[PDB]
Amino acid sequence: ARVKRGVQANRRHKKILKRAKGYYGARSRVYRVAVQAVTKAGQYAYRDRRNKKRTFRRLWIARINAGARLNGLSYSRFINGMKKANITIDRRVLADIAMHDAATFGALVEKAKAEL
Amino acid sequence: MKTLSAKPAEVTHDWFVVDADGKTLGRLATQIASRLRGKHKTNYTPHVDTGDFIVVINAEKIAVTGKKAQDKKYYRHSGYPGGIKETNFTKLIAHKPEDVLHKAVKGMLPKGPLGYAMIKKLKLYAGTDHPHEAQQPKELDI
Amino acid sequence: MEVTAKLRGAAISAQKVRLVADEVRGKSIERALDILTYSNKKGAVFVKKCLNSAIANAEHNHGLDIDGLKVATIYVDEGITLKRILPRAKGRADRISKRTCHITIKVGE
Amino acid sequence: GLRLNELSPGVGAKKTAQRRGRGIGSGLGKTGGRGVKGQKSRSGSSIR
Amino acid sequence: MYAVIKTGGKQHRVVVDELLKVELLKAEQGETITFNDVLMVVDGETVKIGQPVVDGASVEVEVIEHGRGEKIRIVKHNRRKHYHKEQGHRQWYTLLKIKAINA
RNA sequence: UGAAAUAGAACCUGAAACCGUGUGCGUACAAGCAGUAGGAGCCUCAAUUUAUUGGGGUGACUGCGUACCUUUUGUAUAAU
RNA sequence: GGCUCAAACUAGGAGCCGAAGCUGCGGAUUUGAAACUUGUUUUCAAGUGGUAGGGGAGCGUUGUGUAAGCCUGUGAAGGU
Ligand SMILES: [Mg+2]
Repeated sequence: ARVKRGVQANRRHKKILKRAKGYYGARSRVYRVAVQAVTKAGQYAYRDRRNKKRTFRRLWIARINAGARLNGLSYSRFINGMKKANITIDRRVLADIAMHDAATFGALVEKAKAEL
Repeated sequence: MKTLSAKPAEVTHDWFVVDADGKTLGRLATQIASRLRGKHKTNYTPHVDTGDFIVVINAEKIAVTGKKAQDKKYYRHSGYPGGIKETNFTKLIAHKPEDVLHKAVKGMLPKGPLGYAMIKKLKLYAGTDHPHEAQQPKELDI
Repeated sequence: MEVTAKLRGAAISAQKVRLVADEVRGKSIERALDILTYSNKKGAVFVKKCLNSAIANAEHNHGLDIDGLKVATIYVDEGITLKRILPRAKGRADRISKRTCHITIKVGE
Repeated sequence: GLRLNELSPGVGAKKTAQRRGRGIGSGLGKTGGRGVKGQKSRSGSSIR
Repeated sequence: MYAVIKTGGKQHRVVVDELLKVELLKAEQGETITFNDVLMVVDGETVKIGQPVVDGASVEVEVIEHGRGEKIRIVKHNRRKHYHKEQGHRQWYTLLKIKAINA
């Protein structure tokens, strides 16, 4: 019962080369190089699923700091004032309000500043 | 709901004048660098230049504390063997006075293409006058 | 429409014929024929022969006016390689590739 | 008395054999359970 | 008119008739959910900030469907350690349409 | 002629490496395993009472990020 | 970078940032425990980094039977 490897080997290599579409040079063309580039891409993507949650909180905090300093407060006093006022609005939503609704963010700063 | 970026075409860059007369070099440079990067704006996105145009006058009258006028040294290498040159704060301010504040701010900016773009907005002039009255820059104490 | 001539198997490297092809691509038939008749490159005799054949095809098999024709598309492909042995010093041998090329020319309005 | 198509040996009757050196996921790839390069990892090795 | 609501351990600023993907809910398709723990209602120039919730305010949504998201390949690799492992993932979501915001 | 001629004699099918041509986007002030997470702009299909979404191509700009195997106490290793 | 009543040091205080830790939300899985009880159902508790290595469950491929079946020129295999 002799088994030829041609058809399965072909479809196996085509899966990897398909995942390597758009890569430079040998990285999208030749299997020995494509298979390393796909594995490294998956490794980076796994690490960056974690890191993106850090990067976006970084961004929200920056925008909230700018919004609060426009209203006369720093981030570390504004967040303390929210926690003292029992306001549960998350940083994602607070940054959205600071960016797209300046009067509402002014009202939130007023509440935090009255709490201090 | 998604967190949005500032969309470069929708960003406007405002013009401000800073009088450097008698201010501390590093303490003024931190504020200028923040303004150039756009950190005071609530649409701040790290990959978009949302900063302002800072025009600085009296750049030669910037101040340093301690003995830093005579003891702060600026080095450079020319690319040739033994080609390490050193100047002073005092001599640099005599020779090319805008270099002192330019160096302070350039070190405090991001070190990449967007950093190069955002230091273009720094306009330094030794003396009381600047040529940008057509841009109507507002006075910014900072 | 576009009328084709093929010159499969010219005894020359396609890398050499490509420099000739790049200069006649897109030009009118007259300008391209001028370039080919006054080039000093061997690949130009092949490109000129294939272009002349394509013009004759467009005039005889399709009844086109060769006054409005142009080199609509041209490319050179690698042909079959003849493999030869080159002796070197110290009893060592090298392989020699005697490359050939295929020239495809399409002329059209 | 069923079909030839639907007789089964029953659970526990059959075990699949181990094949050494068929990749990482099998748990027996590369060295095939022999560990690293000593006398025991070599081909005609025994326990004398 | 917009409100800040909670679903799935996350917060959402929402407006009326908006289609929102949230973590999977144990709620039948087409049914209406009422959220009575809204954090803020801004219906113009009037801002009601809850401490922590805006009492009386409520957001009614309706469940459009429950779906699975885009497949993610999770790739783990320890170099020189004869170790590799891949895994697939599709995250469940429920899609809500915000039907009403009552301040 | 033939059902078929990119079945035309190097002739069934006709993969990949490799090498062309065409179209779209990017790219000539910027430093590194070439991806990844984001992300503007453009191009193209569809809807949609009409520049908004959805799919596809490209990827300015930002963060992070020194291949794989083997062998090792330990390798981006300038070790195999 | 730059810093001098500091952006240094000493002694205190209050805020905040900060990890794949903890919590929240959704999903999977190992073991054990309870009950329509060989996945029939729901739960609960503790778990789920991993080389050498041990244990468990499967995918595909060629061939034999099932098969004088079933599919297939109204298009098989292979290719893309
Ligand atoms: Mg053939």
